[PDB]
Amino acid sequence: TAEAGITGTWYNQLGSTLIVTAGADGALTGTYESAVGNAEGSYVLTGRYDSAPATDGSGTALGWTVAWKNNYRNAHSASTWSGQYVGGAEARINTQVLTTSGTTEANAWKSTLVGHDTFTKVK
Repeated sequence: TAEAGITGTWYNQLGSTLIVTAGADGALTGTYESAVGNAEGSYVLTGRYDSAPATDGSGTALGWTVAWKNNYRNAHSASTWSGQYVGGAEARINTQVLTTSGTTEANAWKSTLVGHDTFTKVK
């Protein structure tokens, strides 16, 4: 199931660690530790996934958010990852990521980064 496949620890191409629990009805909850940027220690993660995905070979749509504030740091920023889980022996979460920083209205045009993150079950 996607519930069983998503739940656990994932690692990205930059050295970051996702620890997530997928709930039976579509909740994603957990923590994120980024290896880059204005971040240190773990941050709360919340999101949603399709808890009844297609059975035709398609991936399982999901997304989550992290606000970059914890006890050690506040980067006045939040990232959202949007993507799909692909199961099996070489399981992946393939994502596109938006990172928005709080800005003045004048600087809003440079508020949001776009990137892409690929997560695997092994480091």
